[PDB]
Parts: sequence; structure tokens; C-alpha cells
Amino acid sequence: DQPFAWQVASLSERYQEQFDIGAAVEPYQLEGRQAQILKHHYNSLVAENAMKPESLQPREGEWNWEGADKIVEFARKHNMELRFHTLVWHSQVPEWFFIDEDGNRMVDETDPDKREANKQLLLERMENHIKTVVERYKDDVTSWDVVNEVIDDGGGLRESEWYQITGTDYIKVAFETARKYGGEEAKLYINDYNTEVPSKRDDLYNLVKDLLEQGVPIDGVGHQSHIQIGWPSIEDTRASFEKFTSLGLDNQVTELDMSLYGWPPTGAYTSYDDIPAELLQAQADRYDQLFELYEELAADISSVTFWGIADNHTWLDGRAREYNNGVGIDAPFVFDHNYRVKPAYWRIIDLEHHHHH
Ligand SMILES: [Ca+2]
Ligand SMILES: [Ca+2]
Ligand SMILES: [Ca+2]
Ligand code: NI
Ligand code: NI
Repeated sequence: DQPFAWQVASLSERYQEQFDIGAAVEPYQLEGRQAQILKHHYNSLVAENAMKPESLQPREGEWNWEGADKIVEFARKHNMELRFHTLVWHSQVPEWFFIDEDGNRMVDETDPDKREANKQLLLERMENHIKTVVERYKDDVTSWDVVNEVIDDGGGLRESEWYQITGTDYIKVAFETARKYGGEEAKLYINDYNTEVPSKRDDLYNLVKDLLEQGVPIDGVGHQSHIQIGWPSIEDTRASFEKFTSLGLDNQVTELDMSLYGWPPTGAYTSYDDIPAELLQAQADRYDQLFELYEELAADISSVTFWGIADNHTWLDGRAREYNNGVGIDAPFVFDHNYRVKPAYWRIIDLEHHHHH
């Protein structure tokens, strides 16, 4: 019978002098056992949802700070670093950004001179969003996800509304604006998933390299690390970290979780007791090797953030349900759905160093 997360040695303490250990949170998780676990095991936080653009500015000038403020106050009180997710993102983006002053959709404008006017209007709206958020939280955020998921999985840039209306200029202007109002001390990240896939890694590298050569202020790369038990490979993960280090960039692991399933997560288990112990052991073996890699590359990695706390709250549950006709759970963390430690906890708290040849 495994002990509860509040009864075992601290993860963040184990990784002192190597990297911070972070968790994604909701404001309603900052009480009770989840808050107890946060304070005991983590020294960095990120808002799972309360700081995304539609949460903060759902309508132009309608600012919703309360939930984000609660996370900031918790980080202040318990000496936790805070990442910011996220200033600019194509996902669930507030539609009002992309509507011109006549009420028409900018993406559909066919007149060239009007398209140029839309580009300037949209960039001003983006600048004002970044300015307002950075001015409020500058002294509380130590890593800014300035742009998120701007590379397409099929190659090249993601053809979101941001890209259709502004080209790459929204990326350039976002970093310049975050630097302007955050100051030279703000640490500015480009965040993405599947950064271990060589073709996507290379596209992100080529984009960031070109931007750096133009003077765009970029300090690091966020690797979301939504991974599986058998994918991606340790060697591809190593290759990706090193390539961005070669540009002088920090690496952060920003949204780590290890699904029990492939992609798509078909054939998900409908109850936690249906999970075979051998599957949690395989997860433990993989987490061991993953954090062994992180230790080897600790000079290149400033923080490792899990996209949640314990298995009772993860976006992977909704992903399982999406692909299994509305039913299904996932178990991606080192703490299980009752807050008891899993085999993976023991394998990343330990000091084992005998290799696995
Ligand atoms: Ca480090
Ligand atoms: Ca779950
Ligand atoms: Ca280990
Ligand atoms: Ni720190
Ligand atoms: Ni090992």
C-alpha cells in the first residue's frame, strides 16, 4: 500500500542544483491536499488555463484577472517561480482579435491595402495585450511563453489567423513587445510540442535562428513534452535539447505528462483499477530514463514542469474520452488519482546511477 504524496521526500529538493520542478495548476487546486502536495514537492508553477488569452481578455478591454492573481499570490507566498502560459496562441483565440473595425473577418479580406491595415490593427491589439499583461505580472513571472505552437506538424509555419494576417511579424513583434515592457531581465520562450520530432525540431530551429539573426529577443525554447511510454526516443529528446543549446538558448520542459497510451489514445481504460500494474511499471522505467537524461543535460535545462499534479486532474482524461466515445481515463504522473505515490515516483526520487546497458 503506497504512501501518500505528502508522506514522501520532496521532488523539488531532489533536483536542487539541477532544475526547478513545476506543476500546472487551476486556482481551485490551491487548497487542501493539492496545495499541500504543491508546497511539498514543487518550486515552480504555471497556470493551466487562467492566463491564456481568452481567459484574460475575452472581449476587448474586458480583463479577467482574479484567477491568475490567485496563482500569483500563491507563488509569492510559497517561494515558487512562475511561468506564463501564454501570451500569443492560435488555440481558442478570442475571435475579436481578428475582426476589423467594420465587423468583418480579417482572414477573408481580399483588398491588399485593407489587408495591410488589418495587419497593423491586429499587431496593435496584440501589442496592447502583451503590454497590459507584462506590466501587471513583470515582477512575478520568470519565464514567458511569448508564442505557443507556431510551427506546423506538417512542415513550415502554422497557418493560423495570426500567420494569415501578419506573416511571421506577429512572432517578431510579440518578442519585441515582451522585451520592451518586461525589460532586458525577462526570459522569453517560444513553446511547442513534438519538439523531439526531427523535422519539427529543425523547423523550429530554423525559425528561431533566423529571428535571432534579425535581433529578435528570444532566450529559450519550451518543450511541452506530451510524451508516451514508448515515444519519443531518449536520443531524439537529447538531440533536440542540444540543438537549441547550440543557439545559446535555455531549454525548459514545460508540460510534461506520460500517457499510458499511443496517439490516438484508443482503447483507454475506463477505471483506474483496470490499469495493469505492469503498465505502471513500464511508465516507471521510462520516467527513470527520462530524468536520467535531464540530469545529464541539467546545464541546458532550467526547469521541468509537469502539466498537472496527480492523476485525478489531467487534460489527458478529456483526450481519452474524446477518442473512446466519451469514457476513459489516463494516469500520466508520479502521483496517482488518490494522491498515492506510483512506481514512477520512486524511480525519479532515487539516486540510482548504474545505467541500463
Ligand atoms: Ca539546470
Ligand atoms: Ca486521470
Ligand atoms: Ca532514477
Ligand atoms: Ni527556480
Ligand atoms: Ni535508471
